[PDB]
Amino acid sequence: LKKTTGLVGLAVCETPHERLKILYTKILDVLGHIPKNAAYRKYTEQITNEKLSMVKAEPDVKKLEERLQGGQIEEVILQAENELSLARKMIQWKPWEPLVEEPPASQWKWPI
Amino acid sequence: TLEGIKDRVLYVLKLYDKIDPEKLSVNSHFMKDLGLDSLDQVEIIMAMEDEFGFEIPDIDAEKLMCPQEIVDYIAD
Amino acid sequence: ASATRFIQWLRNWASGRDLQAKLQLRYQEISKRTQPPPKLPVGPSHKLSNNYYCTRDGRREAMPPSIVMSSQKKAVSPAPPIKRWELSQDEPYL
Amino acid sequence: MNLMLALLTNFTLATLLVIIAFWLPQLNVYSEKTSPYECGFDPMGSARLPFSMKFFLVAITFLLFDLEIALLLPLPWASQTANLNTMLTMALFLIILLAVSLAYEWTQKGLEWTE
Amino acid sequence: TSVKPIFSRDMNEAKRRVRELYRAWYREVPNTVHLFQLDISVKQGRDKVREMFKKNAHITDPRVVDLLVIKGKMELEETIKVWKQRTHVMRFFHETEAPRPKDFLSKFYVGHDP
Amino acid sequence: RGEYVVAKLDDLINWARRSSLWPMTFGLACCAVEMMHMAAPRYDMDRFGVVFRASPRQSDVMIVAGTLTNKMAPALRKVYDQMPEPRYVVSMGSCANGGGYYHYSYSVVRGCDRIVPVDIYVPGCPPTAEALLYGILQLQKKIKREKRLRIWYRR
Amino acid sequence: TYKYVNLREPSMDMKSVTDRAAQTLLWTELIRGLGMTLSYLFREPATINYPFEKGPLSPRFRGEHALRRYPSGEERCIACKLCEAVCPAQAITIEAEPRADGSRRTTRYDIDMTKCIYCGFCQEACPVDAIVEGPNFEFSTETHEELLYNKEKLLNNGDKWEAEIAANIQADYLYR
Amino acid sequence: TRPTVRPRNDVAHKQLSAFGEYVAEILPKYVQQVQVSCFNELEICIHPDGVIPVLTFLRDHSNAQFKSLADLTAVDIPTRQNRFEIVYNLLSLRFNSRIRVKTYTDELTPIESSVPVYKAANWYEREIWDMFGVFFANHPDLRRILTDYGFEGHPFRKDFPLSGYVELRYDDEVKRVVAEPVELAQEFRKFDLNSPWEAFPAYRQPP
Ligand SMILES: CCCCCCCCCCCCCCCCCC(=O)OC[C@H](COP(=O)(O)OCCN)OC(=O)CCCCCCCCCCCCCCCCC
Ligand code: SF4
Ligand code: SF4
Ligand code: SF4
Repeated sequence: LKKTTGLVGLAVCETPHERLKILYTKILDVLGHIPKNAAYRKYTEQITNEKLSMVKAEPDVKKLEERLQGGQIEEVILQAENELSLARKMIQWKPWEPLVEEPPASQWKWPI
Repeated sequence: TLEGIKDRVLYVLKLYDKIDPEKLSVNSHFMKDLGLDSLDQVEIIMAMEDEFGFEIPDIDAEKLMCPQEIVDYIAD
Repeated sequence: ASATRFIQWLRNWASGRDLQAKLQLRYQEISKRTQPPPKLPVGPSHKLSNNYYCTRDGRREAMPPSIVMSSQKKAVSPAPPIKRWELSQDEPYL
Repeated sequence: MNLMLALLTNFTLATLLVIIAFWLPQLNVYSEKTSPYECGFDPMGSARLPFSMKFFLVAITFLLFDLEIALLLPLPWASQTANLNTMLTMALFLIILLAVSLAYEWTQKGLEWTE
Repeated sequence: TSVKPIFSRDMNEAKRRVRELYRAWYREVPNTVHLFQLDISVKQGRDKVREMFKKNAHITDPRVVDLLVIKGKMELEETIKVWKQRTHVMRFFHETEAPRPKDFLSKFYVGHDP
Repeated sequence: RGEYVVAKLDDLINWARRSSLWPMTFGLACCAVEMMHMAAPRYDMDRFGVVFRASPRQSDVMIVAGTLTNKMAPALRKVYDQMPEPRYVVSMGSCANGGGYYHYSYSVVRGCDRIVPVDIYVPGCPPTAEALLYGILQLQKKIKREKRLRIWYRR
Repeated sequence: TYKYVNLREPSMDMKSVTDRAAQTLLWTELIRGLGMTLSYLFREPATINYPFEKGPLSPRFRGEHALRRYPSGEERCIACKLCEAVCPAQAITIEAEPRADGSRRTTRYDIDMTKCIYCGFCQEACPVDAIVEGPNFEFSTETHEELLYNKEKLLNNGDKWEAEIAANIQADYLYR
Repeated sequence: TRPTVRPRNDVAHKQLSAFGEYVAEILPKYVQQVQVSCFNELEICIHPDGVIPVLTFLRDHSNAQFKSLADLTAVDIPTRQNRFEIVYNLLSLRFNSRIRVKTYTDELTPIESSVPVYKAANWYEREIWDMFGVFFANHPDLRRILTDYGFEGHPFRKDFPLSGYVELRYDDEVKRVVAEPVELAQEFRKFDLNSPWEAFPAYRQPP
């Protein structure tokens, strides 16, 4: 086990593989409540499964960080927490719905 | 003391310079009798808050347009 | 530069360094205040032929932005993940 | 008399210098000059408002410890007693108990300032 | 004519916010005169407060009223916390400014400004 | 002769005041860096008796070293007013002199002489540390020319 | 590549633990710091004896402005107003008209030295080397008005400083 | 091979285009336009209602991770009915990339405060309110930050004059600093610099 993650305020995780399986599984369950054809569901399920496959395949924490390519394993866990929080918020926002409103005629015309 | 409550309320009115004590009565309407406008009414209400010592939220104050209506509100 | 031997030894001993070799006051080692005139080079556009400005006009090659989507499959990231930094072989630990 | 003369001279000279300082220079008094200083902006509230003391417990302890030195100052004279067995014991007893109280206040976090 | 509101759905809600701000300013004038040590009286301070409210009495847009109340509250927080100085509080009174005429003839003599 | 005595006494007080000038620790922007360089070893203003002190009560000179904004103007006037007399002001750099390169700004005072009287104007953006040192020595010679007691005598 | 500035594990052998005990009780690292200020006491200081000695400058130095002439004494300035156009501070004001002869010359040429940022763009912009920033930096004044230079003041500056100015341009013009 | 011309980087342009439409696919409810500049900067143009969903997605999404708000500012374009353009410049350390998110508002329409997403936005939004008058809803503490106390107006608006309306001086009669209508001993000289010949045909607008 590492002595430190090197980032102030990010504590070393005793059981990183177990924590990552729990978080990715929670993300996938939350994604199951998003509409099937929503792009957020399709892309996030795709990337979440890929990371989950690496977590199962590779038991060595040093080697797992090499595959995931997302920093320290504690940075990966934090990112999975962030994604899980985002998924819950996306359900209430529902950004897969059509555009709320077109902008005025030349709102984005530069130069004027 | 409903009698005194009238006594104290009218005491305040007599000082509010824009209110002429000559034309005031317990049933005068601040707008159509004394000729005051809204922010005068707000100042009058704030005087009664000082004299009696309890809040009058804006919802309640904007109905008190006659001295009697203040007297009645004070009772409650 | 004019300090006596004893004072040189005293202040060298006090600081723990050899101060005389790296004096913070400048003497004769600095450049002369009168220098020979320069003769500066010319840039690559100094040519008498094969030098039409339209072929080396940076401003006129700038284009308006490319519209990707207007309101009129594998997931991607803005770029590949950043490669992890390596410890200095020069001196990993200060 | 020597001592009272020395004390009178010291404070008289100090008073004389203050008198010169106040009566010799040219004065120009107005409101803005004599207003309280606070880095260019007017102070917020009075400077007589309560100022929290975070070392209040140490300050009270200072009282009890300051009386110990009054009890320990006579020790150079106490060393002249023939009954040296008793004084040494009692001298050491007092200091040890002073050390014990410091250890007790230290361990109980009395020396740490409140937040 | 469908727009996003700031605070008030309509002008009756807005006027409730305006009355509340007037009370806060009215209560504050006695303290401001004391803390800042002003040579004006409390009546003068309250008259100035009243004057500032009446210059905007013709607004009919709740969003515009919401903003004036928002700005009026920041203005008040600056005063209560003494972030303002005496100079900022007295800028409302324009003491050093000479009176500009309003009649035609006086304007005619001084210059060309309408 | 009273004339001779007051003449000598002006020399004494003038010499004391110009030989012990204590500037307020007061700086606003870029030009404060050159002021720091004047305190640095190469020029060592302290060798002239010029010592920075933070308190206005213990200061003789305000060096206005940098841009004066409208927001800072009351504060600068406050600390100038709180200086005991005699007091002097040195305006340092284009910003303090007349607004400089923010002259047309809505938030900038167009010269610190709108707020305080100024004894010496030091030009530059920023003036070199040596240009400021020249300005301080020019203030010393101005103080050396003061005729307070001679004028008092002839009143 | 990166390095760690403060990531050390201290030795716990008896010698290292006693060396730290002596340091704490005997203040060895505090005495070492006294030695360093002692060593400066016996160094020669860096102070120069201003105004008898001066800080070194180079030919490029941007100081007080001056208007220059040709060797014949004719003004170099032709009232082209390029310096006025480029001035970042709008510190230059110019008026011009045909002189009594046919020459194109200025009737007004002002520099507000309290607007100027001493940036040197005016001398870069000038096509005839008429306006320059000279080497003078000792022109502090007692009044603000003395820093609002009109054409007479600037021509006097050029006549006053031309000997030094021409030599400085001679040293630097091949870099321009 | 052209010493004076800035080289193109078509790899980065390709990557940013792909990500730009990836964001448009996930957030269609809000995204109104996506473009990539010739110097390879990606801009997302969104409906103002989507400031929180869009910024939250960019911060938290595993393929975004724009954990740093580099800059937040406004631009005033008086010719538009929504004259103020709000610009978010974000940086993703994980993917060593930057993205710009833009929205719009007018003088009376509030924009949602993004302090819940980026605590860095607290002072940036006070500056926008101070210098442009854009109101940010649910800001923990919205007040002027740069202008003098009691200052009136929003100086960075294009119709606010360069020198403002008031100036300060010390008045001896009242013994305080006073504010008075601005008079300039020398008026700022407006220059007409634009050449009447078109410089960049690539940006010509239809007649
Ligand atoms: C045979 C039986 C004999 C019995 C007796 C035997 C005992 C002998 C050995 C006893 C120990 C001797 C030293 C005792 C002096 C006090 C030492 C001390 O307390 O210093 C430590 C103190 C704490 O600092 P710190 O390291 O941060 O904290 C430690 C853990 N909390 O840190 C400090 O105090 C640092 C103080 C900082 C300020 C210092 C500024 C001046 C430094 C230069 C002073 C040089 C001393 C010159 C003395 C002049 C003498 C007249
Ligand atoms: S005068 Fe120049 S250097 Fe000094 S504060 Fe102004 S801009 Fe900065
Ligand atoms: S040096 Fe710069 S600011 Fe000064 S006059 Fe020349 S161009 Fe203008
Ligand atoms: S000084 Fe030079 S740039 Fe300026 S108007 Fe004269 S010739 Fe033109």
